Amino acid sequence: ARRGALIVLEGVDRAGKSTQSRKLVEALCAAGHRAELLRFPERSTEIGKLLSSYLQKKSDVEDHSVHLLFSANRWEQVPLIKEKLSQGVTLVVDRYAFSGVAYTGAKENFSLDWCKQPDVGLPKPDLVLFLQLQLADAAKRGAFGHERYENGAFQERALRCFHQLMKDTTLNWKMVDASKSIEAVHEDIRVLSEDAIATATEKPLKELWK
Amino acid sequence: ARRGALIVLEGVDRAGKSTQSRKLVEALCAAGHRAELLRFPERSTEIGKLLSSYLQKKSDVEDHSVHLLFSANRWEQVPLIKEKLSQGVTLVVDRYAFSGVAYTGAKENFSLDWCKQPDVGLPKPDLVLFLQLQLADAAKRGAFGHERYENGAFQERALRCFHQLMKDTTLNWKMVDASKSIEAVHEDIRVLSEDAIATATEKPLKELWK
Ligand SMILES: Nc1ncnc2c1ncn2[C@@H]1O[C@H](COP(=O)(O)OP(=O)(O)O)[C@@H](O)[C@H]1O
Ligand SMILES: Nc1ncnc2c1ncn2[C@@H]1O[C@H](COP(=O)(O)OP(=O)(O)O)[C@@H](O)[C@H]1O
Ligand SMILES: Cc1cn([C@H]2C[C@H](N=[N+]=[N-])[C@@H](COP(=O)(O)O)O2)c(=O)[nH]c1=O
Ligand SMILES: Cc1cn([C@H]2C[C@H](N=[N+]=[N-])[C@@H](COP(=O)(O)O)O2)c(=O)[nH]c1=O
Ligand SMILES: [Mg+2]
Ligand SMILES: [Mg+2]
Ligand SMILES: [Mg+2]
Repeated sequence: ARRGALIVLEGVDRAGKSTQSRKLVEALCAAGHRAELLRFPERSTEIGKLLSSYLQKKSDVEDHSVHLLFSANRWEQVPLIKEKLSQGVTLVVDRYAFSGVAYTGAKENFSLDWCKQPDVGLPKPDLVLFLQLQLADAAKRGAFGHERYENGAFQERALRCFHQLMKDTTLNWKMVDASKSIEAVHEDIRVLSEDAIATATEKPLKELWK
Repeated sequence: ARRGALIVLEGVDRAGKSTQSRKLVEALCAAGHRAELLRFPERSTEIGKLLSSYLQKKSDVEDHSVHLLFSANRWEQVPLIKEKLSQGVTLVVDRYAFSGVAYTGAKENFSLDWCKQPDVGLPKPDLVLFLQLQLADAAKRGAFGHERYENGAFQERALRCFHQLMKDTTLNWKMVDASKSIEAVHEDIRVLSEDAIATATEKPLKELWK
């Protein structure tokens, strides 16, 4: 069975990741592919509720612990992800390990190396779209929500970390100009996605950061 | 303020860790030290209940996720541990990161390196007592409980991992002959502990595996 592609959407807050993830799954299915949507954090599981509570500022969680929970929340969906991809379903994922390193990496005294480790070995994405746009334009998209990390200084430090993670060519990173219109951004991501789906069927699923 | 020592007790199942941890805290306090007992997993927290449920076989948890939860369960007590040690309290801990690597490391395809990473940076123990005894003698101590990992093959593979972790001299490992009587083993551990308490007051608390 021809495997599906693992596609990840990354980017700062308000970059359009959730809107484009949804629209990408709808377009791929309308085009005859079997595609499904996933997101991280996956807030429906027991670890997911601890995470959701933390982000809603309803609870405080020690920073290394919260980093590890974000990773475990990915490992708990790995058996499903592998199962689906091997069945031929392409998965479109709104945030993944990159967000996990970039957001904890924005906290002082958290090295990029330490942050990466828990995620070493996850399914390696076939494509990582980075939805680029000036944090200034992003701010034009209404106001900041009330969740943890939803402020300018934190976003700025996470973008810097994302810039470090892009210097790793082992991954198929693709920059997307997220400043355009929802439909324009969508057309770009769809075209990149169709190309990746075609090629993923040729090489086995690899492991991240290893 | 003269800091307290961080003492860890490690060893296989039924080696006497809980009995000796308790008795060690009682003896140190009777001898005029301020000492308190801790254990891992710490089953009282939200992560702790997920862990307890897993070990009671009431739930199944994906292996990398469960490994990370075991680590987070340590990081969530780090602010307390540091606070207490700096106040002059010696902490006696029944299991720590070593058990975290040795038990996950007993599962196929989990490298010692990957297992260590989440715990990199924890408070470094001043003393790590390893309660040594033949798995055969341990089995004489009644029967195996009904928790996960409580079987011969798994214990055997964890002991091998513990043997690897002892090859790291960066840590103050001390072997204890756990085959003796409860009081005899106790006298050995107490004497080693008093010596470590005296010296911890001279050097700052270090970080584990880094
Ligand atoms: N290309 C775009 N242009 C203008 N507004 C956009 C665009 N993409 C998304 N939006 C709006 O910006 C807000 C954030 O979009 P969303 O997809 O939720 O971003 P993310 O998931 O990156 O936080 C939403 O109100 C959305 O409608
Ligand atoms: N030195 C010893 N000799 C004989 N029995 C012992 C000794 N130490 C502990 N025991 C008994 O063995 C069992 C396991 O001891 P415990 O301290 O709970 O071990 P652990 O916490 O390593 O599993 C308990 O019933 C305990 O009373
Ligand atoms: C997947 C993931 C998300 N995050 C963050 C990014 C987001 N905060 N901001 N900005 C937050 C919520 O994600 P969404 O914006 O996709 O709902 O979780 C982490 O901190 N670690 C992780 O592993
Ligand atoms: C602290 C710790 C314990 N463990 C295990 C060792 C034990 N199973 N066995 N044998 C189990 C319960 O610990 P106690 O035996 O101390 O109750 O948790 C891990 O698997 N990872 C960890 O990080
Ligand atoms: Mg979103
Ligand atoms: Mg015990
Ligand atoms: Mg390394």
